Amino acid sequence: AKRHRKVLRDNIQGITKPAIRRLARRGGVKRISGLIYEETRGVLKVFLENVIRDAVTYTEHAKRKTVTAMDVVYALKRQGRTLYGFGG
Amino acid sequence: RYRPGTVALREIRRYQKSTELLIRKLPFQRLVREIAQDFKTDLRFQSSAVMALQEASEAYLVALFEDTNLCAIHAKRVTIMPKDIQLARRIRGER
Amino acid sequence: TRKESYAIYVYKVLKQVHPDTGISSKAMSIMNSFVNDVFERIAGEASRLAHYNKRSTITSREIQTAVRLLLPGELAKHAVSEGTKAVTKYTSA
Amino acid sequence: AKAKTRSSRAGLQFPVGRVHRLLRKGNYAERVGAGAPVYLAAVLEYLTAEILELAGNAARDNKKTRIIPRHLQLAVRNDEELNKLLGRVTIAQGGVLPNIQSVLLPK
Amino acid sequence: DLEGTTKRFEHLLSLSGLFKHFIESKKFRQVLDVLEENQFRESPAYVNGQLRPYQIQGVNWLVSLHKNKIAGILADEMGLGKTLQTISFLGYLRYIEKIPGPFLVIAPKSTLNNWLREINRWTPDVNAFILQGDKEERAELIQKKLLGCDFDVVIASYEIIIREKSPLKKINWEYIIIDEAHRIKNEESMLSQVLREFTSRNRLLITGTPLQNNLHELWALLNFLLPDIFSDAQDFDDWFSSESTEEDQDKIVKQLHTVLQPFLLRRIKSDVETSLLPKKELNLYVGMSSMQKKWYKKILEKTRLLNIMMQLRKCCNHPYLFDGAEPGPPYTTDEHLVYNAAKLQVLDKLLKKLKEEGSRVLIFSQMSRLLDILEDYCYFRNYEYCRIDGSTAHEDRIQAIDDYNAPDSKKFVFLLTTRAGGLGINLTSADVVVLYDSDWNPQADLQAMDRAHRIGQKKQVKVFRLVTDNSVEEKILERATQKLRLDQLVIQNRT
Ligand SMILES: Nc1ncnc2c1ncn2[C@@H]1O[C@H](COP(=O)(O)OP(=O)(O)O)[C@@H](O)[C@H]1O
Ligand SMILES: [Mg+2]
Repeated sequence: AKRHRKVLRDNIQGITKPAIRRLARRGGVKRISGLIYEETRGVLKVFLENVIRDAVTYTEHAKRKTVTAMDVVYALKRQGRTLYGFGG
Repeated sequence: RYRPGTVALREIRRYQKSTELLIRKLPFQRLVREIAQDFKTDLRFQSSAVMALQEASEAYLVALFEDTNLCAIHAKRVTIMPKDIQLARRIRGER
Repeated sequence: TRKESYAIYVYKVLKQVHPDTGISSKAMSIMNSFVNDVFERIAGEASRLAHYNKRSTITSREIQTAVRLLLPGELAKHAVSEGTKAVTKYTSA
Repeated sequence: AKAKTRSSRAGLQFPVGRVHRLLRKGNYAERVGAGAPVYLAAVLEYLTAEILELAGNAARDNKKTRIIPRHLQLAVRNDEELNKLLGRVTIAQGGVLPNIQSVLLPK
Repeated sequence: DLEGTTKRFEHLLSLSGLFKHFIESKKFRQVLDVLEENQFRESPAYVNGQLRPYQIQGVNWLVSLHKNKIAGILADEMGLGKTLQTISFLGYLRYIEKIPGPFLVIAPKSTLNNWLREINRWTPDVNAFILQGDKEERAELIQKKLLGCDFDVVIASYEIIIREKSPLKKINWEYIIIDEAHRIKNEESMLSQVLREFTSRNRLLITGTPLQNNLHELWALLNFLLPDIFSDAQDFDDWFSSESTEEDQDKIVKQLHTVLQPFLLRRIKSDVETSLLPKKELNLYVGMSSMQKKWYKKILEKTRLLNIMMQLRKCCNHPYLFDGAEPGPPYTTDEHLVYNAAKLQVLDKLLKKLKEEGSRVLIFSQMSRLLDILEDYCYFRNYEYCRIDGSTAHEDRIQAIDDYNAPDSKKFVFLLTTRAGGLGINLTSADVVVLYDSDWNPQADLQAMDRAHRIGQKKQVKVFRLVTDNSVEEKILERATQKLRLDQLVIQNRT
């Protein structure tokens, strides 16, 4: 009874609890509550949504089908978070 | 064994020295593809593009966690909570 | 192919300042991106500055003014002094 | 006659012909002066020298003879003026500046 | 260096030196410009045991190649005893030549221990010091044994040699051997890249399928054994006149017949009555279903609908894989599943026709997700089945194969995947397999049908291959066919 794909895991939960804790430590915190994980997942999802939306807009304007690193840099700079290192 | 907080300060020292990536590579890359599925079907992604996305995401989350920690310390605490992170985002003109 | 870089000029300035060190490729790319970003900032500010004054010429005056507007504090002063030094030496020679 | 470059006769190292070319074919203004490329090259050279010297200082402070993005990050964030100028940039693979809040330390 | 380098040249010219292209074109030109002016027939038992007659001359061929000091690849077919014919040669060095060790036993992870089992059964009192295990037990084993310089036979897997390179890089070697060498077919593959730096006198490669994808892969094997001799593919690929098809009158191929004569030794399973039974095939053509006919047209004309060519192979296999083609919720497993699969409609009837005959079918399918559809279809028909596909541990695999290879066993259909691990798995207690989906590499399906056709098979084994009609599968099969037929014109006329 498993011809369908009943087995699957959500993608946002791939951002593991210890990964959240590693980010938190590099930030410099000492104790983390239990709901920081869910809230962080939500915040990261929203940020990625915005940036990827702008990048995809650039790529589809250029009449392409690949999102280039330079297009991502353009989208990120437009959001106002200029990134040094990936060209441009 | 160790008194509480010792390993925490040790890990802060560990992770403020390093410059590596903190989120796993493939889980983040899969998340990026899945979240980019809806805007337009059949998009390709090159490794440099995904790496730039991960760099931006990590920097954003690290700065956010610094702001959250400062909020928590302001309220006479040491644990961070969703109240703290919500205040930090909404005071930065994001929420 | 044939992509312009600034890398050789950055390396020349490095070998002038610290004549025993080097630059990794990632650092060189970062430095090139920094130079391009600051160049486009200065040029855009100068363009807007000339457009505000019904002027149709970029010149050293508003290049200097854009430098003064963007660079903060001591950076602006030192950069302006060096720019004037270079331009006067160029015109004299 | 023999040709000598504007970079050389200006005393600089950064290119002046390339800067003039970009200013012209960059849609910044209709017509471009003849001292602006020199001034811009001088300013770019000054900023490059400043940040490179700080980065080299940090690199030797860590007993290394090659500047890396970590040293760039460290120099930029430790100098306050460059920190304000580059406040909104994120140097990739730069890490973070070490900092632990005083309250968090044990008694 | 040059003493062997020169001596090999005229020796090539000695035994049917009909090459006349790269022996002189090759900076060895000035080296040969100087010379431009011009046995164990008794099944010997130094290694314990008797050697069956056709196995000896291979060893002497290795001995002759050693006595001439040139590397060679043997091409014994699967199940023919390459293991014995390998260690016998090392015994020759230890006994006749008195040169015991060091040597490598680079082999797949599955067969790491297996050779040592066979090593002792014909040649005890041997220095076999397998390097395998976790990060630790391997580590201290390096100093005492690998750095102890007290071995003759070293066993290590593909993954190991790319990990413990630094120890083995230092150690000088006489010979290095690699079993199932075809993993060295991409000359830029990192394992092939590493082996370039291993110091050795000559190398031995064991294979049964040298030519699988192109003829370019052969030179990569040749670039390994004798890098000086070949050292290039332009003189090998293009010079061979576009695989010698559009510009040949059966003459340049005749040249290559004897060109790579003293390097390979491929002996047929026909000359030995081991299986003693030829195989059978069908290429039954399936009228494409109705709902599939909708999808195939839909895919063409413009959900992750990328990599179109394989997408059409999904439609040619089963539309239920497209997430939505099957009827919506609730989900039932009934005959409606059978209708929407052109192959399964044909396959269903044939699955019935062998049930009464006591046959047990061995389905080999691509796209392991395809197995799930067959698995539930198997569940619907109340059939005895077990599954061994990828992501199933070997202990699960061995108990699963026991259920099929049991005395008075009862499993009818036993699912696998076209790869299904190494050759080792024994499926000789069976009579029918089904290649539900074809593959780009015919050799990739050659050995899969050899899973049933392996040694000990008495009754006739029947092999199927479903082919979609007027679709992508039509061109894939001929692509496999010409690549398959390329093997015969190149190899299958030497021995
Ligand atoms: N002369 C012989 N006498 C008895 N058994 C033999 C002889 N030669 C080979 N064998 C057996 O036949 C088997 C064939 O295995 P082989 O095909 O060499 O394994 P692999 O394919 O992993 O190299 C060996 O396990 C060996 O025990
Ligand atoms: Mg074998």
